[PDB]
Amino acid sequence: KETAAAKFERQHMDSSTSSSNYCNQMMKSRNLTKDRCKPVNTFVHESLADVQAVCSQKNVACKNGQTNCYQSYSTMSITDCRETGSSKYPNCAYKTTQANKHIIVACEGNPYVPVHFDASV
Repeated sequence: KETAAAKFERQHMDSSTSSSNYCNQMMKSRNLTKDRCKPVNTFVHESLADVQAVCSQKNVACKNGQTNCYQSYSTMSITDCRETGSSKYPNCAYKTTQANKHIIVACEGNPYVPVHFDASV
């Protein structure tokens, strides 16, 4: 039934790609529209190793006040998925926006790996 690290990979990792229909396909294929249309989500187009490496990079405060968040030293290729107004469950519609920004992830466990995508700056 998935571990926290595995869930992060399913919800936020897409190393395969470096379209306008991307989010519609991805949000559905990654099961992010089963219980409802997940409002917003971010996919990272970098290797798993490079993202896991962020856990040893810049320590920053998490949006929730916890101290286990880390910001990438280099910018990363990411895709932001935001639900449109016309989007009505179960036909979830999203706007695909590409960008190159630094990512902030929360890390936990042994091995210390990403378990939550906190923000992109």
